[PDB]
Amino acid sequence: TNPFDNEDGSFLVLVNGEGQHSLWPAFAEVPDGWTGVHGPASRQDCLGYVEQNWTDLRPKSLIS
Amino acid sequence: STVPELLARQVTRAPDAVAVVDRDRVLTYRELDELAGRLSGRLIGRGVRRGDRVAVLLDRSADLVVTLLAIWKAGAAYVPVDAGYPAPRVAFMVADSGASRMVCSAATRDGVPEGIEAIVVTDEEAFEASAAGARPGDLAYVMYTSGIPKGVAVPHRSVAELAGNPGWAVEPGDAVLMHAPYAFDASLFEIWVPLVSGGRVVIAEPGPVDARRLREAISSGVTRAYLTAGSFRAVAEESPESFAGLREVLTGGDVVPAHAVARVRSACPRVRIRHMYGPTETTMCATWHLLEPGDEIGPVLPIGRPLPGRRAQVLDASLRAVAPGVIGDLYLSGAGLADGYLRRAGLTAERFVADPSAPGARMYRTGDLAQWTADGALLFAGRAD
Ligand SMILES: CC(C)C[C@H](N)C(=O)O
Ligand code: NA
Repeated sequence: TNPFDNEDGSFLVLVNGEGQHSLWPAFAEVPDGWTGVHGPASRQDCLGYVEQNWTDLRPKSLIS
Repeated sequence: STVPELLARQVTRAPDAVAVVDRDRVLTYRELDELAGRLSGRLIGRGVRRGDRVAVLLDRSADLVVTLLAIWKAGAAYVPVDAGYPAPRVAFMVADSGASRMVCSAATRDGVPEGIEAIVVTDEEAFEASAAGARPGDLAYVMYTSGIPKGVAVPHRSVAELAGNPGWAVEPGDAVLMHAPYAFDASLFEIWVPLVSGGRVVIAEPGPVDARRLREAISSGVTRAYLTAGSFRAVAEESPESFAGLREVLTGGDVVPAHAVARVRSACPRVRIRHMYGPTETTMCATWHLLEPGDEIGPVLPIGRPLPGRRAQVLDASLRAVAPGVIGDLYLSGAGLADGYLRRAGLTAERFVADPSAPGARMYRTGDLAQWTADGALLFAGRAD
């Protein structure tokens, strides 16, 4: 099963310098330039965090 | 960059070259720019501001091209709506996209949903020509998937990375047939690629482009044409000689069997055949395979190699890069990524994920399987489903 699509997997939420959020499998090393802000937690929990916390899809550089 | 910037270069270099051919009507680059500036002035005059979304409900025409550029000049993004869509999809797309105004024609006026401003493109109004200007990070368009359709938000930089890509090899002498729905991102090739290259857009006559109409267009001077996979397969099996005279035929989207390409090459030794692959989320196409004149395809039609400026990765279930000949998940990175899905932050975070190969960058999860060849081409290996 694809690791990003495993509804039973353990996940993080990562954010980059542009404020963009990413789901991430908790078993995998966090890529450079990204910071974990939530998890390990269920996939639905992480997606709910993104829905609640990523309110503006525009990259931060655009807004500033 | 932005497509308006690339187009402005062509207006400066050759203002009197033909830009758009629509039946009797012919627009030069200068004429296209001037008309778009006037419609842009009408939009600014109404208070349209940077980042606003303007829906578009028009039949393909020179006015369509003018309208799209005009929305861009006003600092806004276009939301293309096919005039053949049923009313519920039109209404959903307009509301979902946050479009507050809709450009239409006399013929399509009744298709504007109630409560949305109808702007009839042929109406003349007391506003001066003006442009706010397009900027690379700003929204250029919102195009909807074939699924509940999702709104893909694409910035100017990504459209320009696609349209201005040197690999298209479109020249000022080229004439590209325009017939795909402008609500589909193949229209980026049919409209913007020729205009940023100095060539001309030839608006197809109303109705579907079949083999007979393709032959007639080629006789009138069309040099390049895109066909959907379904149409290409049908013409390749039924009348492959109908591509004769084209400099290049392009296709992609759905499955194209190698046999279909082989038939066209057999009938048309000199036509370049470009097979293209890519989701709307990465701006029309991310990889392509070009069969040069005289060359034979062989048993498998690759989806090919990333476009210049783009990267592809084939990773296993632990996100490790696999060796050639091993099937894995296909990820697309580098140029051309959308910002994400409108109103769907979670879905965006689920498919535009962190890219381990480039600091701070994202890659789009295609949901497709692929394998590398030893020489760096990609073979499609089905859906991860
Ligand atoms: C233009 C085609 C190569 C692919 C198109 N972007 C699609 O998603 O169907
Ligand atoms: Na996709």
